[PDB]
Amino acid sequence: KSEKFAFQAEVNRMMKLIINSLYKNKEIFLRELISNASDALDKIRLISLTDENALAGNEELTVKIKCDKEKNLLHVTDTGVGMTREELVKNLGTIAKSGTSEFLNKMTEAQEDGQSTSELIGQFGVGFYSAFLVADKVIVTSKHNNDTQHIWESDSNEFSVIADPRGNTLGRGTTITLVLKEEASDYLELDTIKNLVKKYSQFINFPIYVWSSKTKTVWDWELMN
Ligand SMILES: C[C@@H]1C[C@H]2O[C@@H]2CCCCC(=O)CC2C(Cl)C(=O)CC(=O)C2C(=O)O1
Repeated sequence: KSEKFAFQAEVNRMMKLIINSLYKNKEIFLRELISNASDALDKIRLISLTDENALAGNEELTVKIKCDKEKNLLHVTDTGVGMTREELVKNLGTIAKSGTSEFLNKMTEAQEDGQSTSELIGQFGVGFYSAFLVADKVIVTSKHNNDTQHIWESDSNEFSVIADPRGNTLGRGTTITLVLKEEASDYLELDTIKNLVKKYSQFINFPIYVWSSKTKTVWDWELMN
């Protein structure tokens, strides 16, 4: 069932521009993933204004982050609109929106003339690729109301998508799972993550939680705002 895809040339070029723009500020990948989560939540929220049963799959509007130090994984899960199988392929593997092309041109000129680029990344919502600054593999699990749950996975050299054999476990939404590089093990530390989530979530309009422990050890979702 697993279908293999090559990234579109432009996406390969875009990944490299992003990586180089944020190379000395890797922590920004988290800000971009939170921003993506927020936007996805805003979208399902707007859809609920016109579709009564829009939230049926998962009545919560949240962003939940968990570290799995013992598995070397960082998970960022939102209960936003999600993506159908076709949207996974299109959004992650091609220059989907008319605007991505715009970002690509603007990014190239800005990078050429020394103008700041981190803002452009956030403006066009193409920050996902910055996850490759800290991860050897990025996995995206998503569930949209119009489709079944699928998994997209990539080490940046190609990507594949398969129907999730685990069924509908998200309800609705998306999980970004990062298999962290050795040099990035710091992001597996709850304290580093909380501090970062807190620094990048005060502006978000949705509640953001991190699976944290107290220690007898108490494990639960801690609100960062
Ligand atoms: C297509 C929808 C909704 C859309 O408004 C957002 C903004 C940016 C999206 C960028 C993407 O490429 C897909 C998603 C990524 Cl990468 C995430 O980290 C979280 C997420 O929830 C995504 C999504 O489901 O996005």
